[PDB]
Amino acid sequence: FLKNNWVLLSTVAAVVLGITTGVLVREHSNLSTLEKFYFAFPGEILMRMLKLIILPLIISSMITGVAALDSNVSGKIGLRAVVYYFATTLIAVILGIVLVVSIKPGVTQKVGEIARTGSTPEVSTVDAMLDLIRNMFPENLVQAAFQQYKTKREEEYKIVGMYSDGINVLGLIVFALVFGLVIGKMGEKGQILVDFFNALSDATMKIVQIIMWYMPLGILFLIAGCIIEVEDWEIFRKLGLYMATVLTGLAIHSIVILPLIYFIVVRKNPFRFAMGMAQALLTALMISSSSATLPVTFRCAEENNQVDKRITRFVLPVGATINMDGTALYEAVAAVFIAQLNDLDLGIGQIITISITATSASIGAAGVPQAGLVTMVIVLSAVGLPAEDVTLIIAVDCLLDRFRTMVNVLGDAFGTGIVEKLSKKELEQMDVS
Repeated sequence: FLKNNWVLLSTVAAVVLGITTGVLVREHSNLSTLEKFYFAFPGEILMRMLKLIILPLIISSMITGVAALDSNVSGKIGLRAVVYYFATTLIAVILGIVLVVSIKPGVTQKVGEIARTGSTPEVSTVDAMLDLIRNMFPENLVQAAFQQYKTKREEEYKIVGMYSDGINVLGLIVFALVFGLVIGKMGEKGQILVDFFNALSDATMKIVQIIMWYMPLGILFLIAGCIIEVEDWEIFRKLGLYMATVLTGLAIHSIVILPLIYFIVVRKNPFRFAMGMAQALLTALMISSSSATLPVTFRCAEENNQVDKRITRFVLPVGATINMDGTALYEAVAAVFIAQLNDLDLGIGQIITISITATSASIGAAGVPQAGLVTMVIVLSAVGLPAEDVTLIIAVDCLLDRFRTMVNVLGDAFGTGIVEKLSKKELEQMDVS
């Protein structure tokens, strides 16, 4: 069974051992705030090794995927992917809103009992909405690789902007799409660029395999460190009802709705397909970064489910930044919970508008240093409540952030399969013309 299955067995063993190690250390030992940071050094090294692959992999994969297809074919695949993402995001938002209202988590609990912590960021609705369009078209290609644009209101008020560290993935993806479309129609005059980017994509994909050898140790030291820096278990019991709603919504959306759509569109068993990405699911659960888990998703989808490369290379990078299913559901549930906690009554129109604004703001903060805080604040401002009540959820915002990634990755795989099957005619016809 070994060699055939070594990476998955090592990852499972490391995940099992890390929880035990972390529980034992915290229980029977006392560590200072400085000593708790040196215990997670291998995890940080793994995190900053995985962050180094995102730029070349994304750029080369997007260019290669776009340039391979014809101009007429690419638009149809993009339209299908966009429609599927939008529809399932709407479905997830609806499911989350109804689920939190039905159970009624914050009817009994009062705001006074619950403590709060964290720093609420400064947020402007229209400014944040326009910052997305600004970041879609960066002023500099080199600066876009490690900086982002932000604007703030100051002084009867003026608008001033500045650049801050953080990879701009939206602008890079848009430019890669445009460049691939341009060089795909040049014919012979762009073949050198096509070959260069194909070789770069292959070389980048071969480097992740080296990191996969060190991955189990970093995973073991990464999950143990999360169970040593936990503040206390009092807040977990004080917020147990809140976590139940989000977890139930995520589980329902992952188990019922997505396989239902997959079985309706394509006539295949949807559970073996999900099993084929188990390593990707564990990677998403631990690292909890949809962008950093991209190479593992590529390897799992292409090698284990026989999905066409020309479909993954175009769909998966796009889905790495645009899919908002987990984010939108969590934000909607948390906003309704905060509204229930305070003296606010939710009507039908209020529910509809809060769902609409949650759906819009989930994708509005597509790329932000702390996007979960921006989206919640916008929804709370829309409903009336201030941004100072977001600090209640921050105490458990490190546990529910990990669960969303696996759902997003699994849904991206399902959408890749659905889009590949939905355009089978042009995939079997472009091979000869």
